[PDB]
Parts: sequence; structure tokens; C-alpha cells
Amino acid sequence: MRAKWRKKRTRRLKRKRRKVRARSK
Amino acid sequence: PKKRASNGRNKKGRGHVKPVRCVNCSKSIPKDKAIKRMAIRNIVEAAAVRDLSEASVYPEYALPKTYNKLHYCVSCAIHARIVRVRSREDRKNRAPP
Amino acid sequence: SQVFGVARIYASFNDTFVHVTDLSGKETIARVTGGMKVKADRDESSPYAAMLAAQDVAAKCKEVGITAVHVKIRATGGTRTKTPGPGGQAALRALARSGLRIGRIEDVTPVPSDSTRKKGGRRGRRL
Amino acid sequence: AKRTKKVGITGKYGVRYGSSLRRQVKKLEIQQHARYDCSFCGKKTVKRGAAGIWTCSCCKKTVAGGAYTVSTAAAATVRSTIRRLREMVEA
Amino acid sequence: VVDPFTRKEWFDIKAPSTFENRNVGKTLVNKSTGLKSASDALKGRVVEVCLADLQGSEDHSFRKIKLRVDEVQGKNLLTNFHGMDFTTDKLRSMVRKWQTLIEANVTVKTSDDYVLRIFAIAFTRKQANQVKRHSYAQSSHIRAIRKVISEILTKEVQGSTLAQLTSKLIPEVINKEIENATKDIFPLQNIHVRKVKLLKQPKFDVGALMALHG
Amino acid sequence: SINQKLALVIKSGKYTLGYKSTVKSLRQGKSKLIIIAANTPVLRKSELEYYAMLSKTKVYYFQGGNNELGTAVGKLFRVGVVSILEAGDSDILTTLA
Amino acid sequence: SGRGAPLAKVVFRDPYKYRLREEIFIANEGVHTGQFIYAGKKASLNVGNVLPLGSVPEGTIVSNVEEKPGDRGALARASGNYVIIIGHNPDENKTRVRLPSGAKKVISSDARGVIGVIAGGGRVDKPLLKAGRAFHKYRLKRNSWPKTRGVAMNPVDHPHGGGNHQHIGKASTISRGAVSGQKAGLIAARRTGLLRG
RNA sequence: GGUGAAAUUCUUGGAUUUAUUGAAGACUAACUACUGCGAAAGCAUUUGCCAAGGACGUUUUCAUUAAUCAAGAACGAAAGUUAGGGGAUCGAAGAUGAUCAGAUACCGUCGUAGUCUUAACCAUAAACUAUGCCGACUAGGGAUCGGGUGGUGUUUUUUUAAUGACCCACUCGGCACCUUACGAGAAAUCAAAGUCUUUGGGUUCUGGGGGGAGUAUGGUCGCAAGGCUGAAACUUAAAGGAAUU
Ligand SMILES: [Mg+2]
Ligand SMILES: [Mg+2]
Ligand SMILES: [Mg+2]
Ligand SMILES: [Mg+2]
Ligand SMILES: [Mg+2]
Ligand SMILES: [Mg+2]
Ligand SMILES: [Mg+2]
Ligand SMILES: [Mg+2]
Ligand SMILES: [Mg+2]
Ligand SMILES: [Mg+2]
Ligand SMILES: [Mg+2]
Ligand SMILES: [Mg+2]
Ligand SMILES: [Mg+2]
Repeated sequence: MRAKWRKKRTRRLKRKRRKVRARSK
Repeated sequence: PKKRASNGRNKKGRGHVKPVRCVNCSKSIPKDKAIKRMAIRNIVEAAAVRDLSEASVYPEYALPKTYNKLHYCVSCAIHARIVRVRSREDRKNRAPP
Repeated sequence: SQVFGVARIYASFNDTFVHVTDLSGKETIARVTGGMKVKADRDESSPYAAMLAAQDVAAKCKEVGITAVHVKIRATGGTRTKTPGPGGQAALRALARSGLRIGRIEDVTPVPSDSTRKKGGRRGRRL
Repeated sequence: AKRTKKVGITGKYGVRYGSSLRRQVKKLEIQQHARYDCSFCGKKTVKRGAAGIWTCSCCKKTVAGGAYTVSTAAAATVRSTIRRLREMVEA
Repeated sequence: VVDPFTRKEWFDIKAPSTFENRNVGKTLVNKSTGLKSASDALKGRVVEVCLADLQGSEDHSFRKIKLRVDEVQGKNLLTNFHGMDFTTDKLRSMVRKWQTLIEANVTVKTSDDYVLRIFAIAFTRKQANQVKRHSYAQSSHIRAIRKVISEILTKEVQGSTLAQLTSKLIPEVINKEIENATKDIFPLQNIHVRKVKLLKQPKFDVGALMALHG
Repeated sequence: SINQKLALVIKSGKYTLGYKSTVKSLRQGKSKLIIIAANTPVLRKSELEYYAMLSKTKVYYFQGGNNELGTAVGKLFRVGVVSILEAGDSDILTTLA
Repeated sequence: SGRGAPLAKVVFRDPYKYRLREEIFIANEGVHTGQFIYAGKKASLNVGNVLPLGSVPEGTIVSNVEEKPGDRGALARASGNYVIIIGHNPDENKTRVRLPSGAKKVISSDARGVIGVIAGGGRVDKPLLKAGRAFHKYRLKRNSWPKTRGVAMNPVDHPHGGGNHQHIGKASTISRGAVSGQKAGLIAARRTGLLRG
């Protein structure tokens, strides 16, 4: 997997984490 | 490692040149990187020149020419045997033929 | 001495047009394409289809009054190939073989300046 | 002291109407209440009476303008377009 | 079977008096009748014909001349100048690498109320006994050359009405005028008008058209 | 060109600024040249021109308003008309502009 | 009042009687008090001047344009709006113009217009922010505000009225051949939905 | 039409093709180069206006005013965001026809956002020469761009023949190149990547095995997308560079 698709998967994952942190707050 | 001192193109002092599109596949190519060949054909042929010569008015008029500049990307040029991949010492030669 | 028409061979890929007009271009005489002579759909642009199409044009160019033609060769042009198709040479040769006299053969491929965006994308047609 | 960080004149609206609406009103109220150069007496004394009306406090001159600016961008283009057309006809 | 070619009139096309032999060719139209007549369908035709055809000399094998028909006189079509353009291959032969291309165009109106855009093309030339292989201009020569060319094209028009301008363009008098006025700035090798196109027209003026057809 | 000649007459010559002083200088015949800003009112401009025709004194039309005229004479208040009582080392009178 | 565009009071002299005439113009951008307005066939091409449509060049920006010569201003009257002359037809004298809605209209060359754009433009770019500012906007215009939705009414009140959910129930696009009391919704709509392209 | 071959689609209501004339928005072909300018990103139709800049020339002025720079600041491709305009073309999404075991890919036909512009945001690229800036020296050559100097040179070979253009010889500055390897390098290669164990001209920034990871958390900026900053637990004997067969 090239770095940019690893980067794309991580970026989409990060705004799943700060979306679930939005509900918790 | 580095393959060419002129990295893959002819651009030292610019940073950006312009994109041109390949004739065969329409891939965007920097204009200096594109393999450029001049296309000079007769308007008819090599064998039908006589056929038109005795079947036309205005005897031996012009036999005009067709002019075109062909821009190729690297892959299309290689696949069409235009540049024909060379040896490590023979690729430093820049002569046309 | 000779009655002059305009031949206007459109030689693209995938087809070949032999569209003889009057000297002003407004009036059409025997537009016969390569798809009107062979039914195989991959040889419409072929030289054989173009030569048959050209001689059918000359068959109607005679018996209407046209004895000589001014030939205008056309590729697709625009943002396309600019190179005449395989059938333009056969169509032009068959017109000469059919007795119609020729004069002032000219290439009239529409050539832009730099222009609108050619189709294919940044990476082009990759097969 | 800088009393507000970013709302400015729109601090009168409190926490209502949304931040995007308050920023859009902020752009056009700063334009609306600004003093402009008088193109006649040369002073910074042109203020808006009503929308489209710009009056200089001195020299009494009143000029028809935009709703919230003295001159709009399309209007300056029109003035240059009309000047160019008039110049070519009188040429 | 209909055969629409047994019902057209086969007219004839002339040329203006500012040419050599004026028999251009025939024209297949329709039999003019009532109920949407086919007589005024011959008023707007435009014919492209080579200048060597209109002069009999192969020195003008390029410069194809555009003729527009104006009035239909019996079984004969009277034409007038509608434009000039070079053959495509003539441009492509002149445009070569390792030389500068200079173009100049100005819109200008004749003494007759004909508005027309007059083009011009020039190419820098290597001197005799020159060693360097390109000979480009220096972009102030180009501006100076282009200003001179724009002045000469403007000056030759605004007098010399459309018929006189046609007689001014057949022997390429403009090219010698540009060459002499530009050889003091930079040498040039292919100076050509390359194109004449009509932008606006005056009233029909049958008296001027009859003057061009004897 | 004009702004340096105006600068030199302010540093080295005699002058007065404003409408009431220019009219008074024109009335007394003590003015050699008056400079009028671009945005000067046309009634004032036509009246300062008319006194200068009686005084037979040259009038220069300053391309720039009273703000640019005030800046050009070393001041930071708006100056509508400037009359040169006598130049110093400036050649503003001798020069045609 | 009730008009976004400012009004210019322009005073002329009566040609046939010793008296002054006051004319109520829609003020164009850049028109100032004390400006001399010129109106007529021989008027010069300047902002605020009134000229016939035939006596202006291509690309001229005009406002208060007459549909017919003498109707005293019909086109491009709201604030910031204008008409572009896009062509001339000398024989059978007719001027082709571009309307603020993008419509290509052919008007006689004798119809007059005022050079420039209507002043007070950019008014709709400011949000009203609240019901009170819309209340005063329509206080000076007419009694068209506030607006109760039809789905919020009972069936006796509106074609969309009633139901156990607020819904329209039938297609809101209504034919041009419908009658009064039926033409509620999108009358003779060629298309619906968000415009794309 | 389109393709490798087809199918989708349009078409006797005339498609495709031909001619004349418009409209719209983009874009500036060929000339176009181991050529130019800019701090970079970038910048190619004409003309006008505006402010700016390098180089050269100078027996002009000032006289150390300089070099590199935490913090701090301006600009910053494309994509993307906001609000108007404009929206021809191509075209993330989507639709559809094929191929194929499947194909939500490549190929084909449409097509929203976008692509253009105005006013604001963003601040990232293999933003590359993967090569910081300033200064000095070390080897030979030809070409080229700009400025200058000199030919009792050619073009205007028209009685001792303007200015440009060209030729020859220098010089300054610039984009580069060729040869060689003094010298360097792990090598590829390099006139800098040389003047380094015979180790010091000045100065800024960055790295310390591979992963986890530019992740988590906190702070800050941003409308958002995200940017900047930035771990630890844990895990591992290699990962990696250049060249040889
Ligand atoms: Mg490799
Ligand atoms: Mg780059
Ligand atoms: Mg409601
Ligand atoms: Mg209820
Ligand atoms: Mg109820
Ligand atoms: Mg009901
Ligand atoms: Mg250049
Ligand atoms: Mg160009
Ligand atoms: Mg910093
Ligand atoms: Mg980076
Ligand atoms: Mg880097
Ligand atoms: Mg350079
Ligand atoms: Mg580490």
C-alpha cells in the first residue's frame, strides 16, 4: 500500500475519532 | 539512483514550463519532456504521384506537402519504436540519427 | 473546358467521407462514405471501403456534369489527431483512376491555436 | 483596549443569527458606516444617509452610490466602459 | 427514385475586373419557380478559388481568393472580393524553427465603407556569412517591426478602395513596401499579408459592381 | 519634473497658499504664476482664471487634487491654489510648464 | 419609501412656457447633486444622460429603458440593474438588448434609456438577520409578509392544507391551464429541484 | 459514432457530411530552443497605462551602512472552502455500454462539483537540482542570452559606402553543456558533491537502526478539510543505499 493511501486511510480514520469524540463531549 | 543528469527532460532554470498532450493517448506532458518529431509527408504517396500526374490538369503543378509536429509521451514513443531504449553509455549521445 | 467540383475527402479514423460539392460548397453531389460500401464495421476506414466509395462518387459525378475536382483532404482536426486516416489516399487515388481530372490538392484539417481541453484526462487513454 | 476579538460592530447582535450571517453583515456595515473621500472637496467627509445616498458633511454635495459603498465594482467598470465608448465615438 | 439533379439550372460564375480570365466555373442550383423561389438562393454564395486559377501564373499557387456573389445577371453570377487567405501548406513551409515569427493585424476601413482586418506575417532571416545558427530578434525589433507593419497596412488602406486594394495585393506591392521599411531594423525573409477578411459592408452599390464586370 | 520645480520654489522662493491670499496677490500684481488643483471648483477655477487674465499672469493646471497639491508644496493640509510671489532658484517660471 | 434605488429630482425648463418642470428620475450610479443632465437624441454619451437606444454604441450600459418610445421608463429600474445594448438593426430601426433576466429583446431605436447602472446596488447581499427588518421592508411596500405555509393550513384554506402530516400530497407543479384557487405551488414548471450547471 | 472488436447513442421527423452567419466561455498552437525573466510558486496573442527589477557602463555619491538569521512577517502550483458572476471544453461523484470468473477498474458514451473570474480563506506538493545562503581559491574548451570595448571587417561593394543586422577578438554577468579526474566519493557520479584524520572562512536549519507514527494527547491557526507542533507503551535484527554476477 503506498504511503498516500495509508495517509488517506489514516485521515479518514482521524475524523472518525474526532466525530465520536464530538458525541462524547 | 539518478538515471539522467537532465533528469528526464530539458528544464534547468524554469521550475515549470507548460503541459502539452500526447498525440497517441492524450497524456499531459511537460513540453520540454515530450519527444517531438516533425512529420513531413507528400500530399499523396510515393507510388501515386505518377497516377495523379497524368490524371490532373496543371501538369507537374506542386506535389504539395503535409506538415505536422507530433508530440509523444515517453511510453507512447517507446511503444511506437520512436526512441528505442539504449545502453547506459550510448544514451548520453544527443545526435538525431 | 472542364467543369470543376470540390472533392472534400474527410479521412478520419473509423470512417472515410467522400463529399463532392459544387464549386461554392453549398450544393452536394454524391456523398458516399466507407460504411456504405462494406458492412463489417472495422473496415469502414479501410482503403478498400474508401476506394469503392470514391468510385461511386465518380459514378454520379459523371451523368451530372462534373468532370474535374478540387481535392480538399480533411483529418478530424480540432483537439483530435490532425493526421489523415488510412482511407484518404485510396479515395484520392480512385478519383484519379476514374477519369475525373484533379487540380489544387489541399489539406484543410482544422488546426486550432492552443484551445479547449482534449479528451482523455491527465494520464490519457491507457489500455 | 481591543474590546472584541472578531465580531467588531456586530457585537450588538450578541449570540444570535449565526456566525456566518454576522460576518456577512460585518463586511457590509463597516462599508456602510465608513467615511469616504469626497471627489469634489477632497475631504474625508462622505457618509451614507440612506441606501444609495452618500452625502458630504461639508460642501453639501450628495452623490448616488451603492447600497453600502460609495462605488461598486460593476459601476466602476461601467464608468470605464462608458468612457471608452464615448472616447471612440468622439475620436 | 426522385433524382433532384434533373431540376437545377446550372448557372455560371464570373470574377471582378481586377483579375485575369474571369471564367471560374458553373453552379448547380434549382429551377427557380414560385412558392419559395430559388432565385435569391444564389445571392449569398461564397466561392474559394486559387489566385493562380484567376491569373494563369503559378507564382500565385498559394493565396486562395474568396469571392462572394452579389447580383444574378441572366444565367451568370457577378462576384466581388470577399477575402484572401494562404493555402495551409504555404504557412507550414514558412514556419520553421531557429527563427522568429512576427505577426501584425489591424482593423481598418477603406475609402469605401468596407471594414476589414488586414493581417501580416514576417520571419527573421540569417544574414549572408552569418555563423550563429538561429538569428532571433530582440523583442524590441519585433515591436518596432510590428509598429512599422501596422502603420503601412493602415496607410495603404483608408485610401485605395476595395478594388484598388485588390489590385494592390495581386502583385504583392505591400510585401516590398514592408521589406524596404523594415530592412533598416532587422532582415526578414518571408513577408506576406497572408490574410484579408471582410468585417462589415456598405450598401449594395450596383453602380460599383457593374464597374467591375465588363 | 513639475513636482521638483514646485519643491525648489518652496524651499528657496516666495509663495502664498490658499484662495484668499492668491486673489489678494493677483489683485496686487505681485504674482508671477498660479497653480490650480484638479478638483478645484469650476466657479473658483473660472474666477481665478479671470483675475489672472486681468493680471496677465500665467496659470498652471496641477494634475492632482488639493491633497496632491498640498503634498507637492511640502504641506500636510489641503491646498487648492498656490501663487508664486517670486521664484528663488527654481526655473518654474522660465520652463514652459 | 418602498424602493431601494435612490431618486434624483432633475429640474428642466419648460420650452413653451416660462416655468420650471420637476422630473422624478431613478438616480444612476455616480450622479450627483448639481450635475447637469442632458436628455435627447443629440445628448452626449455620459452617465445620467438620456439617449435613444439607436444613438449609443455596442456594449453601452443603460437603465430606465423604454419598452416603447414614450412610455417613460420600463426596463432596468431596480437597484443595481441595467440593460446592455448587444446589437443594432439600422433598416427597420430596432435595437437588440440584454435584459437583467438574460432575455434577448428587440426594441425600437427611438426608445430612450439612461446611461449607467441604477444606484443602490448590492442591497440584497446583506442578510436582513431577523423578522423585524423584513417587517419594516414590507411595511412600506404592501401586506405580503409574513407568509403562512399552505401545508400549515386546513384543507378549506389551501390546496396543500390538512393531513395528519404536513405534506402536499399531489404534485406541486400546476399547469398553466389550471384555474384560480388551483395555482398554488410551482406554476407551469419546466423543471424542479436544485439547479445544477 | 466509437473500438482491439463491439455495444450504448443519434438517424428518411434527415443523423453524419457541405456552405454562410452568429453566440458563449475557455485557451494562446506552430515560432518554442539543453533560450529568457521572477524570491519561489510561476510567467508566451496585440496595444496603452502604472510602478518595479537584474545585468552592464560610470575618473558620480555615501562610507561599513554588511552576512546568516530564533521570535516575528509577505508570497506560495493543483486540489479544496465561502459568497456572487460565468459555466464552451474536459471532467473526482454518479449514470450507462462493454470486457472479465467477477470489474462498483482500465476501454466507450453522458454527466454534477470542479475547471474561468471577483472578494475572501487554505498554506500543502517528488513546492526537486531530492544538492541552504554569503565569501575565497583550484582545469581545459566551444556554444548561447544580456550589456560593453576594439576592428581603417561584411550588409546598404552605389567615388574613400549612416543606424541597425551580421563576422572577428576581448570583457562582465547569466542559463547550461562537453572533456579530464587533478581532487572527492560506498559507488552511481561530482568543477562541486573539490580545497576533510595534513580534520577550523562566516552563519541558519535538520538527522541519530527499522517499525509503532507524523499516530495518540495537549496547545495554536483554520468555516471546514486540515496545517504547525508532537510522544509513549509496545515490537523487531535488520530495514536501507550504490554497484557485481
Ligand atoms: Mg530504476
Ligand atoms: Mg515544479
Ligand atoms: Mg411561512
Ligand atoms: Mg392546523
Ligand atoms: Mg385540526
Ligand atoms: Mg381542495
Ligand atoms: Mg526570449
Ligand atoms: Mg501565440
Ligand atoms: Mg522561522
Ligand atoms: Mg514540502
Ligand atoms: Mg525537501
Ligand atoms: Mg540566463
Ligand atoms: Mg529512529
